[PDB]
Amino acid sequence: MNQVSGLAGKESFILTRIELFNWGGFHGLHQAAIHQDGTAVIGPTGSGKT
Amino acid sequence: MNQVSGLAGKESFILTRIELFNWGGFHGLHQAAIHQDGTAVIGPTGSGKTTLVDALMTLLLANPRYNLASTGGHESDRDLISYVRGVSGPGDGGEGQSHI
Amino acid sequence: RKQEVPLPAVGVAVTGIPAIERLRFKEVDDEAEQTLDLSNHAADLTQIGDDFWDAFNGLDREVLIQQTLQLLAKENRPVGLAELAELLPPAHDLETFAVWIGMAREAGIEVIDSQREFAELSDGEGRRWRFNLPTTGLESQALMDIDWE
Amino acid sequence: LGAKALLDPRFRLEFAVSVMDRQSGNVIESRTGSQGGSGGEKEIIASYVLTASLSYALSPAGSRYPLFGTIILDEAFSRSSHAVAGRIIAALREFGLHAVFITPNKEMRLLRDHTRSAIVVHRRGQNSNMASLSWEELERHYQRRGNA
Amino acid sequence: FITPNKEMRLLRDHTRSAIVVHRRGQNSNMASLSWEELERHYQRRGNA
Repeated sequence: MNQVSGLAGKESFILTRIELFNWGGFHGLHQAAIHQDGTAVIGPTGSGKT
Repeated sequence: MNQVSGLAGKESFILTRIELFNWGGFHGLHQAAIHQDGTAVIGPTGSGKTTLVDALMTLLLANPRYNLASTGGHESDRDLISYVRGVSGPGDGGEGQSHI
Repeated sequence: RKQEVPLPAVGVAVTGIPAIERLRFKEVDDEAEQTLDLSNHAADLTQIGDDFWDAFNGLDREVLIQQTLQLLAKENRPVGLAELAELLPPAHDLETFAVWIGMAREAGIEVIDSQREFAELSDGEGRRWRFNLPTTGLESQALMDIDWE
Repeated sequence: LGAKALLDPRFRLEFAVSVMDRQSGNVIESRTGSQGGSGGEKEIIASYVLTASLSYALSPAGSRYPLFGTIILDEAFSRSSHAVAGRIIAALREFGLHAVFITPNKEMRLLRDHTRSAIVVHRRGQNSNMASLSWEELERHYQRRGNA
Repeated sequence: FITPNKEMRLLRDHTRSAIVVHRRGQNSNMASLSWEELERHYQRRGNA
C-alpha cells in the first residue's frame, strides 16, 4: 500500500514534519510527525485541525 | 436517557404508523410503525430517507418545501410529481436519468 | 339580462358539421385487466455497506472514560501512553490513543510529545501490532476533575 | 448557464470520463451509475481524475512523477466509504503523491489501514495543541499462522 | 429522529427503537426494528 511514498522523496518533494509557534490556538511551540507512509490528523469539532 | 416517557400518549396524538404503496423512491406496498416512546430512522446516505420524510409532510401542508432533508431549507430537485411517478432523474445518472 | 340584443353577427364560425365519418366508438374490446398488487415488500435487512456497520460498532468514549479512570485510580500515579497501552490493550487502538491524548490535553497534567515509546497491541480479531507514542502524565485526580461530555 | 457558456471558457465545453482497458483500448465505463440521494459511487473514478489534476499540475512536462510530491485532504474521508478512500490513496500511489488526510476524530479503521501515523490535536479553551503518534505493523508477526 | 450514516451510536445509546430504509437499485425497502434486533441482524451479517 504505502510503498510509493517511501519511493517518493527520491522522486518528488514529499512532506514529513510540521511545526507551529503561537499559530491560532497553538500557544508555544507545537510539532507534528507526518509519516513517510501517509499520515492522519484527527481532532474533534473546533480543535484547531483546520 | 430514554425514560422521559411520562407525559406522552395521554394529552396528545402520537405518530406510530406508516402505510405506503408505489411512493417516491419506494415501490410496492410497505408498512412500518414508530415506537411510541422515541425512534430513529437509519440507512445509507441516499436510502430514500429524505423521500420517506416527504411522504409524511405531503399529508400535512398545502405545499411542502419538497425533499427538504436531502436539500436543506430551499427549493428542491424533487416534487410531488416525481415522487408519484417514481422519477429519479438526477439519481441514476447513467441508466436513463429518468427511470420512471 | 338574458334578453337578446340586435347586434351584428361577425366572425360567424360554422362548426360541428354532422358527418357520419366523425363517429368513433368505445373499444373495450381491449379487455385488459391491469396489475393488482398488495404484496408486503420486506427484504434483506443487512446488505448495506461496511463503514455503516463500522459506525454500528463505533467506539464509545464514555465507557472508555470509565475504564481509563478506574485504571488511573488503581495506578494512583502518572501514566505514560505506552504504559496505558500495556495496562489495558485497546481494540479501537489509535482511537483510544487519540482520545487519551485529547484527555491529557484536557486534563492539564504535563503532556509531552518529543520522544518515541512503543507498545504492541492486538485488535478485535487478535491480529497484533506495534505503536509509537509520546509520554504524558495520566492520573486519577486530573481526569476525574474534568468531565467528559 | 447561458451566461456561463458565453463568458466562461470552461462552460464552453463539457467534460467526460471513460474507463479504458490498457491491453486493447476498449471502453468499459463512460458515465455514473449512482448520483442521487446523499450517497455516491463515482468516487473511485473521480479519485483518479483528481489525481490526474494534481499530478499533472505538479509534474514537469511529460515527467512520470509530479515533481511536487505532497497532497492534502481536509476532512479527507469523513464522507467517503472505506473502500473508496483506500482507492483514493491507491490512485495517489499511482503517481506517488505523499497523501495527507484530516478527519473530525473519525474514519478510524480506514486511516489505520492505509496510513501509518497521525497527529492528535485538542483544544483546551482558547489553546489548541498537538501530539505525534504512529503505528507500526509487526515484523515479528501479526499473529503467527493466523489472520493478517 | 433522522441521522446520516455516522453518529448512530448515540441513537442506540439514547433511543428506544429504530426503523431502517434500504437502497437497492432504484428501489428502497423499509424495516421496523428494535435496537437489539438490529444488533442481531448485524451479527447475522457478520456470521453470514
